[PDB]
Amino acid sequence: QLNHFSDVANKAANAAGDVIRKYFRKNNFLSPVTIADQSAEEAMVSVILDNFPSHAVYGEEKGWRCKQDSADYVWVLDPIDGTKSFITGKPLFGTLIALLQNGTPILGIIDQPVLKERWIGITGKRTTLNGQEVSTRTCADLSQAYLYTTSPHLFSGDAEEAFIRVRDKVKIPLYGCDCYAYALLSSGFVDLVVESGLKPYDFLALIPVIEGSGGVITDWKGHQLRWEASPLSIATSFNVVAAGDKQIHQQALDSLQW
Amino acid sequence: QLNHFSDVANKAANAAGDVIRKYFRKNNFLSPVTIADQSAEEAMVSVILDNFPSHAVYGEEKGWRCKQDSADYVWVLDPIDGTKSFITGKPLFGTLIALLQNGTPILGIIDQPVLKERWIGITGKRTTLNGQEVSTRTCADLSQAYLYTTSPHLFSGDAEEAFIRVRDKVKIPLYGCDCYAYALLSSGFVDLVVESGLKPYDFLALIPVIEGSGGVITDWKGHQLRWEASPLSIATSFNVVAAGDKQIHQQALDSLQW
Ligand SMILES: [Cl-]
Ligand SMILES: [Cl-]
Repeated sequence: QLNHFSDVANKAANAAGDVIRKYFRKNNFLSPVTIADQSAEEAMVSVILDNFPSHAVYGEEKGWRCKQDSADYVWVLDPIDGTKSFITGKPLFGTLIALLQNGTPILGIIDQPVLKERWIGITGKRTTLNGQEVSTRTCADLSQAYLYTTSPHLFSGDAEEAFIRVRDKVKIPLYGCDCYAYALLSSGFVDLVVESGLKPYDFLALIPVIEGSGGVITDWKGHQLRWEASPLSIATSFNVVAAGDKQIHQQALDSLQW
Repeated sequence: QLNHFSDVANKAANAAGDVIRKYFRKNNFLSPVTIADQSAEEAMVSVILDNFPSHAVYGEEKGWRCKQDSADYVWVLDPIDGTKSFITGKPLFGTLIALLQNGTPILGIIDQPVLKERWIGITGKRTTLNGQEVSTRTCADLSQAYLYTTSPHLFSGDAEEAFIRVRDKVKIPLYGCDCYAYALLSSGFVDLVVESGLKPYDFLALIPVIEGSGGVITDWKGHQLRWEASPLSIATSFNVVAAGDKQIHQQALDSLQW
């Protein structure tokens, strides 16, 4: 069963990547990004549900869908995380696939279909990039950490104050690539990622990837980042902090003061 | 002679790309980026000067070099524009090659060796990406423009105020990829790029690329962005504004108030 979930997840990613590649970089003059997202989601759902008709699927547009009233297994998908990147021709958006068992992610994929880079996290296994194991790196102190976040403008209210406290303490704050930064963290090239306002379809896949690489990912209070997808779950936004090194993670929590 | 300059420039880029690819993503535990930069520069200079022994070369580390007291032709190079991207494993740095005749760029290359994307601007020709012509796009008003800049933190003093006036007027401000944003602008996926603090080795190659795509690139006063490389030229930093559409460019100048 487990390796069957992985095989189907990879089939889904393969289909999404072909769809996305058809539409990427077509807009130099419904928009291609909306067609691409919808068509990619459909391609993924189709192969998932053909294999697993008792499973549910969750997506931004259609919300929860399941042929039954409830499901033990829920696939939570974002064909294009990083729409602004996609729209502007920057190949650092990603396709995110998560499978949840009883509300907990057991598999996550971050796929960059232009670069042909696929990170796969599976509970029980070390995370891989294109089939090869990866690991986070150690970091001596927050002052030595390379930090990413998507944009300085995606922090509102009290969250902006909190971000700034961490931002001012790191080696350097870098910007602009959505899920891709978490992939880099999982491969040991980035020490910290701090974001505010992520929907569950844009973080659940990250969890197995990062944890299975040796990293840490929580909400800004240090609690488990969780979203139990269900017929009534609300796709609200969460604050995320991921680190390659647990000591860095704690220093970040202490600066956020959330 | 002209097509000979292009052929040699491409040879230089091919060599740099192999060197860079050897070192990219090696640092997950002299640094690889410094070895890569030095070795790539050496590879480029070697083939340039083997072909053109009367030419000069200019680089960050070694400054002006020429076997003669003066030169009509000067190659101005940056093997790795976007060192922070390189160091953190993000494949959006670029290799920049410019050839100047009497101080004016006649050829520019933006090469992304991981993505295998090469933009070439040559005076007299339309700009190409991987051999295919590209063009900028029209934009109706600054309020519709997609803007890129590397980082919010790379504006100091009065330049930060000026950037903010433009930033607040565009459709959306996006961040994080150095020369790559100018390549996207040249291909018609980005409308505006506004940066402060660019060395001449990080802007001269951009000029033929953007102009030959139909765009506009100047300093923040709208004057020609120029740097006459010479035995005594000083590699200071410049403010740059590039637009796909001349009307947008002028609206940006009016907001910068430089
Ligand atoms: Cl089933
Ligand atoms: Cl010569």
